[PDB]
Amino acid sequence: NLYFQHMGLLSTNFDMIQALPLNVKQRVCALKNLQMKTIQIESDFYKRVHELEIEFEGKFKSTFDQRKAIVAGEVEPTKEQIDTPILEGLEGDQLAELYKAAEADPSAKGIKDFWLTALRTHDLVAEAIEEHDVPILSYLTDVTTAASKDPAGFKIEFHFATNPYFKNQVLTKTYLLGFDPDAEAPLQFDGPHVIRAVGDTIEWEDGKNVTKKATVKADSFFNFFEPPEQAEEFLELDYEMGQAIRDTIIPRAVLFYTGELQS
Amino acid sequence: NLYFQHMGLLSTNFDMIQALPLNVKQRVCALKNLQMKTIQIESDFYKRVHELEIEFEGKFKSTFDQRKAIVAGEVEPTKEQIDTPILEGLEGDQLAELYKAAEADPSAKGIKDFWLTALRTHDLVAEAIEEHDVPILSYLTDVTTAASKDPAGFKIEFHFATNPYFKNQVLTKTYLLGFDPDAEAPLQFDGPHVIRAVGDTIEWEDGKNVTKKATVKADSFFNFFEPPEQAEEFLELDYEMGQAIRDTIIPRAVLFYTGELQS
Ligand SMILES: [Zn+2]
Ligand SMILES: [Zn+2]
Repeated sequence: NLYFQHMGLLSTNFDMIQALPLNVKQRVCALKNLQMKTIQIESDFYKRVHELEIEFEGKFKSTFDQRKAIVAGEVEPTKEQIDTPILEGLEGDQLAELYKAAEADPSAKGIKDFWLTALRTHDLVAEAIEEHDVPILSYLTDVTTAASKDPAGFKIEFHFATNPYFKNQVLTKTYLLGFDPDAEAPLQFDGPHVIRAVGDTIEWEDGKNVTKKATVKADSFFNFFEPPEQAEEFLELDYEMGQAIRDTIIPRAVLFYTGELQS
Repeated sequence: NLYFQHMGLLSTNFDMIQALPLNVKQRVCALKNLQMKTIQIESDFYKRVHELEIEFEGKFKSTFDQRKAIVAGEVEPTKEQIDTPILEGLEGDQLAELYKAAEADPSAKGIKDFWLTALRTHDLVAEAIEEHDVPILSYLTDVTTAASKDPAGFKIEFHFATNPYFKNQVLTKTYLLGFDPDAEAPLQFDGPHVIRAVGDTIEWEDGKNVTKKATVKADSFFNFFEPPEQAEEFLELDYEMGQAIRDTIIPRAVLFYTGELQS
């Protein structure tokens, strides 16, 4: 957790800097020059990390695709998959007692409310989920993420089964990232910074728009798909929510579903 | 900020899991199997990031070496370096008034107390610095870091000029990292985890050991060089301090020196 003072006079060590002899002051300005050269090299490092993310996203894809098929009930688990304990840290007696706690229900297909439960177990995303959002999020069949190089950034895709709230099958949110130091504040470069977020138009069915109420803006998770010193921090909170989904929830969804992982 | 429940029965959604029909329960165990495959692929990603860090550490080295030469007074700034503003966000009047606030002092060599000031402006490291540590840290000429692949991990090196407190020129702290998921808790893999920290023997001069007091353990930053549910969290705090130095302070030292960056 860092903080940049965009104005020099407000620095915490300003009195010390001001009292430095001009001799010493010019050495500090040389270090500011050197610091920019460090920043430019750091920028190339982060671009290489971003490319590495793209390479491993293709490697990740099949295991996420198999997760979706299981959640949707399109494939049934193999016996190796059934042999994996549902929870960690149990005993054989505790595990056997768990499996004997509820007989099979052939009418239950897939894993109902998987992504709703996983999202609601992350404390940041759960606070954005209102009650009128809950029955819509139960149609979530998948949540995916992929990074891009041409427009630099990443996107998050929310895949919805056919539902009476909107016609969209995939709701996409895109963040455009800047990987270069910005000419207006080059020494503040901390890595890829969000330039702007782009949402998606939801084709609501009549009377189902949970983002509006009687008409004024209503509190809804689905305002996530209409993105905008207050506007700068508003984009920061929106970007942090997107990061929680891409970096934390998506790769470890089942751990949030069981509640073994909390964040 | 995450939290793993190493015991399944303590999960926040345990009651929901327990009540799932065995039919649905076996699908969740398939997802635990798939989650491990995701983790194994993530492990290879982090190894590739670590190798990328090693590649760019060689690229970073010359700008850090030039910083050390300026801090030590071995080279004087060029006119391009002098043309870089000492602080960001000023005016030409404010910048000119800053440079006129103290005439040159030819007896002042380099930048005195550069690394002491930078470390003390980071709030985590400053809390570990006692007053008897301050005159020792003024002999700090450089603080460097480098990652390793053969023993996987990284080290931090504290370079000290000849001083009356100890004979060591370089004090090294090494962290050994594990990049594979651990067989005792594989689903808890969050990336490279610290296995153990290795410090360094300080050859104190007589009566100068600030880590001892009248004899019992004294509070001193230099206990950082004698590393060890309490011992696990003790290594975590020691590792977080090493991370603050490697990841935050070292790459942006001059910004902590001026106080334009706070963390
Ligand atoms: Zn990226
Ligand atoms: Zn590394």
